[PDB]
Amino acid sequence: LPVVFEDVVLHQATILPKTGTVSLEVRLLEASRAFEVSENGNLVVSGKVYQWDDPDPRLFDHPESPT
Amino acid sequence: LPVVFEDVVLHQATILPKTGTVSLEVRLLEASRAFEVSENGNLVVSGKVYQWDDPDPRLFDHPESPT
Repeated sequence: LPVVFEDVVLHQATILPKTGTVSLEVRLLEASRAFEVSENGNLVVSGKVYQWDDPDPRLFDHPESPT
Repeated sequence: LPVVFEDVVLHQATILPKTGTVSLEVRLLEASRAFEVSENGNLVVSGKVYQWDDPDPRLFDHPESPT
């Protein structure tokens, strides 16, 4: 599955405890091509995710070097 | 439930069929306080909806008419 993200925003940084676990929930809105990651109801990440219909290997040709 | 809708956008009109039924699906993202209404996989209504924490009657006092 080739995927394209857009307008990703990171709202808060989740910290991994030395003991226990953190539950992250992921909800997709397929119609609007949007997603949302949450932890205990507090938004952590937001943006747009959808499938790349027609890949172009040209996009991965290396850019003109700065130097 | 006193509620608040915000930044609502209607993207297309659903035509109610004379015979049959049309099924609308509504999904909520509580953390983002956003909602989407899709019709067979096509976005219809998008915006934000959330509970009104502190209702206040003053907001409904009738504005003095300019005329």
